[PDB]
Amino acid sequence: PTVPKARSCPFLPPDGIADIRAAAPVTRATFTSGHEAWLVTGYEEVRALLRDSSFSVQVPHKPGRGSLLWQDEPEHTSDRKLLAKEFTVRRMQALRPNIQRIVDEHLDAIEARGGPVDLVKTFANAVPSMVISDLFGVPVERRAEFQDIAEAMMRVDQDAAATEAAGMRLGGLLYQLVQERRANPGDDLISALITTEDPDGVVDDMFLMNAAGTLLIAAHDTTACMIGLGTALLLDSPDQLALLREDPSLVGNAVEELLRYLTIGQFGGERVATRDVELGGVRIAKGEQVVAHVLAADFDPAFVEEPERFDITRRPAPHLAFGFGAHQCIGQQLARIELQIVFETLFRRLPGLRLAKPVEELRFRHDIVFYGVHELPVTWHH
Ligand code: HEM
Ligand SMILES: c1ccc(-c2cnc[nH]2)cc1
Repeated sequence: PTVPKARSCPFLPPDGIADIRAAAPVTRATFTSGHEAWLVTGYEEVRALLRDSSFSVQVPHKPGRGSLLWQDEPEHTSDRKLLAKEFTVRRMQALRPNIQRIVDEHLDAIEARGGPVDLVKTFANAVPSMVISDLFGVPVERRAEFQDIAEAMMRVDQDAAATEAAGMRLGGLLYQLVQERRANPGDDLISALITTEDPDGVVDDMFLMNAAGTLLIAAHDTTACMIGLGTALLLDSPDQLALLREDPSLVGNAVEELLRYLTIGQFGGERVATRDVELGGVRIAKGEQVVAHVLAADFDPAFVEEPERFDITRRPAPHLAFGFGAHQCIGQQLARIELQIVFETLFRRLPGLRLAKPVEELRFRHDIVFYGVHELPVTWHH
């Protein structure tokens, strides 16, 4: 029975998913090219699945060390403990000033051209990426290079040839970068990894490259998607945009509801048992595959009321946009501070911000290859 993918509203979960979940939060279904796993759609259930260490992870449709996202234990746990040791709350909080300066520079450029602009190119894709460039200690004069190579590999309208080329060049640049930090260390996170406590000498150029490239895809893709879709969604919900413009102290809460309303987690691991297990009272044989649908769980009417209303005033609750358990996003705190600053500054600084074109004209894609809006033409009052 094939999982509903089709959207009659581009901001909302696929129409079928609600009926499936109400029937069977845990249930058999047929996938992409599938093949044919357990679909988990309930909030309690997706939470009990991600939480249970007797499932292991697999790339969704190969690692390796320091990339975390698809590593099994024991090395996911030790690799994560290594990275987490320099990639910390303080290093993340410490980045606020950078994040405001980068967001101001990009709004500065946009005010210079005047509108309309495409917010996706000129801002949503460029900020996350430049914040990673700072985190990696990329100097001012190497920044254009770093944007271009990162943007290039992220670009999705090209033959397999050119895509693979642009990735290989990213790999190559990050290798070059790890070596420059070996030669001339500073404060960035790559320097601090090179000196981390490492008894089994696990942190080698390859571990740094895997970990740096994971951080950077997380920013350049997921965070970028989340700024373009959420802007789009807010510029298409006047009641909410009004609350936000009267009372910007609601930004942090609007950021939390944007994450619950839009997060799909296409990238987050198929689980597999390990051994037998009951989830939601349903018997999962070891090693059948399990797909956690976090969008569905975040729209489970047992988790929040009227889950399809987009309401920036909801009480805080723990949504699952950042996963849960062993693999829960180790960057959620940088994502929450970037999003907070991005949205507070964009709406203050571009009064009247609105779509340039009516909303049925935007083009979306909703898969693993790509998730969000291809361009976001906006204008505002000059
Ligand atoms: C921005 C919106 C983001 C969302 C919605 C998000 C979501 C997630 C999710 C749902 C997971 C777990 C996937 C799974 O369990 O199967 C995850 C993992 C991870 N995220 Fe993010 N993330 C975001 C931003 C970031 C940022 C900014 C970073 C770092 C710069 C980041 C770094 C990572 C890494 C390294 C993992 C794997 C961690 C592990 O497996 O232990 N994420 N992210
Ligand atoms: C590949 C690597 C990382 C990610 C990601 C992590 N957190 C958000 N996105 C997505 C794809």
